[PDB]
Amino acid sequence: HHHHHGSMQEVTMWGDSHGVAPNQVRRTLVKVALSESLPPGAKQIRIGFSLPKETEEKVTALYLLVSDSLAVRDLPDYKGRVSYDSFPISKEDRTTALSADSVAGRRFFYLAADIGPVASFSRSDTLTARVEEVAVDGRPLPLKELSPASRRLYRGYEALFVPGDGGSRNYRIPAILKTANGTLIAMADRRKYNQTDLPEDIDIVMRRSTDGGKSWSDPRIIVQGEGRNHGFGDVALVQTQAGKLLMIFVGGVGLWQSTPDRPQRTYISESRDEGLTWSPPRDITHFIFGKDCADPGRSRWLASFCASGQGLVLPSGRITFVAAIRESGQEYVLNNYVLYSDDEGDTWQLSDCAYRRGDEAKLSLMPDGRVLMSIRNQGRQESRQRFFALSSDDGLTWERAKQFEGIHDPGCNGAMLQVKRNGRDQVLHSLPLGPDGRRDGAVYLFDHVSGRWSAPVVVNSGSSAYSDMTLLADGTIGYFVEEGDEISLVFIRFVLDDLFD
Repeated sequence: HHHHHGSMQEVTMWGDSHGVAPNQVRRTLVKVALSESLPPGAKQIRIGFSLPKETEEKVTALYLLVSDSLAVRDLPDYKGRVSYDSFPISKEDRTTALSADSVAGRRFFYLAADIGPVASFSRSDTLTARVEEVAVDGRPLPLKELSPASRRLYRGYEALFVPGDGGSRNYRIPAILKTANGTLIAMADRRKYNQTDLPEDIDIVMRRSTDGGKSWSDPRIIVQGEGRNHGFGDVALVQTQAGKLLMIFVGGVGLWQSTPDRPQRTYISESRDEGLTWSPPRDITHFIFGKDCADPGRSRWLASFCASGQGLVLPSGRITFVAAIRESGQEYVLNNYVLYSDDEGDTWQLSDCAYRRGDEAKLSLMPDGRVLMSIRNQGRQESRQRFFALSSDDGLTWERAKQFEGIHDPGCNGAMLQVKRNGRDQVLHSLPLGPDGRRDGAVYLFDHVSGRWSAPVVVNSGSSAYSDMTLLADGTIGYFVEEGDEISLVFIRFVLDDLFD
């Protein structure tokens, strides 16, 4: 019901549940939106709030931020693209007021905090606050609460690619690599004009860290899209046994538009200096499929792409990525084959078929030397579970491995890590929890000996999609995930006990 005796200002508020890390500045705890500007006759807005002792103990300062923009992420994540004023509050106070002139017509208010240096990082190590009152010239307004605040502390948490960064509207498709020397390489689709895939015009962008993810270089475009049907994306990364970094990606038309005579092409580029410089992209499509393929039985295949994220370099030195290949123009179906090189990338071959009606697939090395492959469930097949397969000949031949099944896949890319926990060999697997949607990015542990999956632990609640993972030299896990409906690519660091103990 809407009344007809004047204008009705409405107040909406959201508690924040993005992760945080020690020493971060101006982290949003609660956002408040007015439905309209303060009336011209207004003089002051007062905001009262609650903040428990445990959160107060973990912050060094509080602020009221005021912006003309209603932003999804912490305001410094937009690097000045969101303009805001910052009004300090003693961390002991529970109310604050601003003149209407200071507010200057703006509608969006952020209760924010500087995070202190300490944390235990346990599941219970979370920050919260609540806005309790919003009053204009002493008159309280009814508050519409849409979410509670709960920000979990992680050993590291940083949005590496945020919509607008560098002038790119959007970002998707995370890939992370740790080199033998400890360098971290983070790549992404720089989705410059919107969030859609090829044949849209897309670049590949990179950031590097030489201090374990504490700080990151300015983003660099390393492969520039040149127009619709001429973009590049879907990066996967390895480091070869010789030490060179190898990135594989696709470019051109979209997957379902690719044909044998006009393919969406697969390229590789290498770095011999920890990701500083990269070789001009080399087209390797002819090793895989299409009119230039020397295997006549693959010359009529239509499309191929390797799963974004990471490949796998075997102890022998064989370099592997799983391709998802379209063999027929009649159907929207893909089959998986391992794309591999035994000569440091000079030439490439295909395994026997690893999975029928597959999709983006990933490899990891079992403790006994076998290769485990994890296949995305496309089209809600069977019981909507993640699919698995095993190879005992270093990836040449495959058999379905139903014993690894037991986790739901809403239909999304994810990653695995082989880990040892309390003396047991286990596989960590990242996926959205769903169910049946891109929501709540989670990790699970599979115990090799019992054949049982753990309960999931949600790393990032809310909208969540592709994830990649790497082991850092000191045993911490780096988790690189698509957060939000308008995606930011976020790098989170934790140890397993932080999530499962």
